[PDB]
Amino acid sequence: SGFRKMAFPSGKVEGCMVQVTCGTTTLNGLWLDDVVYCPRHVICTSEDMLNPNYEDLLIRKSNHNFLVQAGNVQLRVIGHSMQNCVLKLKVDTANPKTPKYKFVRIQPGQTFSVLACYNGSPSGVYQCAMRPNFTIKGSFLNGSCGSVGFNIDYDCVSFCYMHHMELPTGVHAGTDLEGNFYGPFVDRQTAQAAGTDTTITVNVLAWLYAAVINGDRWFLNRFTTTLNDFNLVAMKYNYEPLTQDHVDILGPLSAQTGIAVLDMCASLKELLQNGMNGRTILGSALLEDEFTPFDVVRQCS
Amino acid sequence: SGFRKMAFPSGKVEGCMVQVTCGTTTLNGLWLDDVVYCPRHVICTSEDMLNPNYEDLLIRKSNHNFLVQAGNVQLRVIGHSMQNCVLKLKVDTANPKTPKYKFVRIQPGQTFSVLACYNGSPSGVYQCAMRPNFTIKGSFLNGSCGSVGFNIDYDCVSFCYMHHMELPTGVHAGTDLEGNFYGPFVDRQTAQAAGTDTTITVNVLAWLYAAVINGDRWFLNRFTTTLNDFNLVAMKYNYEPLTQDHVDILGPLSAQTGIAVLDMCASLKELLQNGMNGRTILGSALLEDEFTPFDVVRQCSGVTFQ
Ligand SMILES: *[C@H](O)[C@H](C[C@@H]1CCNC1=O)NC(=O)[C@@H]1C[C@H](OC)CN1C(=O)[C@@H](NC(=O)OC(C)(C)C)C(C)C
Ligand SMILES: *[C@H](O)[C@H](C[C@@H]1CCNC1=O)NC(=O)[C@@H]1C[C@H](OC)CN1C(=O)[C@@H](NC(=O)OC(C)(C)C)C(C)C
Ligand SMILES: [Cl-]
Ligand SMILES: [Cl-]
Ligand code: NA
Ligand code: NA
Repeated sequence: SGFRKMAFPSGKVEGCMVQVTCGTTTLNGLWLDDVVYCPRHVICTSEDMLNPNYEDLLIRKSNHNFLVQAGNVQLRVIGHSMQNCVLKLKVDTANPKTPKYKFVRIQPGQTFSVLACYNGSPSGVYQCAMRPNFTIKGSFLNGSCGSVGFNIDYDCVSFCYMHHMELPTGVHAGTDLEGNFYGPFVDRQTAQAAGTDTTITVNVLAWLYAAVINGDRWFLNRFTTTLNDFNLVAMKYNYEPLTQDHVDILGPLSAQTGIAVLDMCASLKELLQNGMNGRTILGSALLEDEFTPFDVVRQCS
Repeated sequence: SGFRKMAFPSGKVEGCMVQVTCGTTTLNGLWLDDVVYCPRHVICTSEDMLNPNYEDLLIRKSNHNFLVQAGNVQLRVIGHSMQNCVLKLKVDTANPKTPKYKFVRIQPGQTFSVLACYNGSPSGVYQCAMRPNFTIKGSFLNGSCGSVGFNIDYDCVSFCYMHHMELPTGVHAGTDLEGNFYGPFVDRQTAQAAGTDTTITVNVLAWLYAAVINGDRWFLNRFTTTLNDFNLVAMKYNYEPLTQDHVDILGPLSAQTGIAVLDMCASLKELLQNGMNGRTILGSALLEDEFTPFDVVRQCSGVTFQ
């Protein structure tokens, strides 16, 4: 029993982290086989941060302009290419610690582990969710770019996020490992702002099911709701719509606990209306939305 | 910016986890040099669960009764001994992935990372605190015993916890790596319970500093207090006493933010006496007490591990 924000063990990713320097900029790279992936803004100069022409900047680089360090070892760059907002540096040695891996682009509401790194060395690991507004609420300082987000269901690392940018509200933006940003963001210093965020309803419901599995019932009630009436209420609290896909996905947790999905929706409606009246759920006095249904089944079963 | 509940990178510990099976019980062991450490209750059985005599149960055991697997490779046990509530299985092979490490016993209020493992395979990592009542609020299922807690300093892993037991309230009890339980707990099926717990005051203060560093300032006020006066409020709200050593440890955060510790204590006093008035601090509507001052300094400055 118990319920924690639980990350994946980070060792398989730690073995891939390197330091990349170009000019006066240092950040992290991800070393898989004979390629190092990193944010392309490592090649920006201070003159050129608003409207960098990355194709023009990159054609001017020699391989020796990229200093790649793996622990105490300098890796030799032998080629380079750009894929969207990621730079791929070909190096002369394959990483002997390369895990089984894949690249996945995730949808809002999905969670992943972040291995925050500086100068190619790991600082710590934590859980994040892709927010509905395509930001993540990370913990990132100068030099953290190139840190990655990942899941390790089974024995294969699925890389889903690479860190690029901090936005004015203190939240974070980045790309998949094919270099496509999540959300409308761009790797330029032009004015950008996150949209209004919303709460990930399906995840809140998953976490209420976790609470029941762990022995809580105080927030249950004798009411139910239609799906459309639930959504009409929930949107008044800046919750995301609940779709039939979400209802289907919650089926297994519904079966395990004996609480129909729309009955749990009625519990959530009442919690939004009333608050917790001095109580807590799984050690929180707020409705938690960064556990997915899959996360709850992973941790409770 | 940002502030998250952050665990240590777990790779140095993942390479030490093995599976240990004795009879019909499987749990995890920690393989360091040529010794595997695991809970001694691995030797109990369903006809012995209530009041085992461990002294006497181990002599009946031989080396080949312990099956130890490092991934898909069997490790041959060549000796066995007990130390307090931990079993030490000598194996014929030193772990080539043994990190620089030491065994430490932590104090209530200190935090650590747990590498939750099943069948010798690491499955998750999370951050915990040793509660004042000597339990931890972990997340553990059947088969998790032998999972360990640790901190890292520079390049050295300090192992501080091995998991043994779940108590009736769903919190957890275990030992240091010398097999001494934290708290007044024993490894057998007799009645036991977590005592009443308290809140780790110095950690709440550290987290309020983390909040100020990240721009959350609404709870600050013009007032200050004294150590004596605040400790009367702490006692009233089942908070741990604040000592002068706690005040000194927070010195760096006081200097960085301009909020002296007793100035922040006046904030905490008002929060305890008045609540949050509907507001949140670092995304929480509760006062968080599982970040130490060092945790805050480390995360806010980007310290890394070699
Ligand atoms: C890469 O290490 C770094 C990580 C940042 C630094 C502070 N926290 C982080 O997460 N990223 C950048 O420095 C990135 C490069 C951009 O210039 C090419 C500027 N970057 C920012 O993150 C800055 N944000 C920014 O300019 O935001 C807009 C576009 C909204 C103005 C940030 C340093 C203010
Ligand atoms: C080791 O893998 C396992 C971990 C437990 C399983 C459920 N969550 C965990 O944290 N520990 C035990 O199974 C342990 C062995 C004891 O018998 C020698 C019984 N154990 C318990 O954790 C049980 N607790 C218990 O008996 O509590 C008292 C002493 C208060 C009755 C638990 C499985 C009920
Ligand atoms: Cl005053
Ligand atoms: Cl909370
Ligand atoms: Na993609
Ligand atoms: Na004050």
